[PDB]
Amino acid sequence: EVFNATRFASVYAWNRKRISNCVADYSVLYNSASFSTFKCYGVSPTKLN
Amino acid sequence: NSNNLDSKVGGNYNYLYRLFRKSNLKPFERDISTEIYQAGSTPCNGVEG
Repeated sequence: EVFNATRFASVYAWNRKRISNCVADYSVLYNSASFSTFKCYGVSPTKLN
Repeated sequence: NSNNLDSKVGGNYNYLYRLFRKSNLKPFERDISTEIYQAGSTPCNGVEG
């Protein structure tokens, strides 16, 4: 609902959305190949799930 | 400390470390294989990217 959206705020006034009370599947996002840059700090991409 | 023994202007490219491995190690066990880690679910078959 937030990232399929067609509007992205300006960087100096960026949009922050809170996410809570749900289950997050990061592995399916990581497996999909349509993004050109992915990196993490403090955690490895394979373990978020 | 070995600042004047190995440290080379430009850096030492001959010293390598394994940042990625499929599974955890055993005590006093060595791994020398240079197989490309399949980080993603997509099989690479030895192709980097």
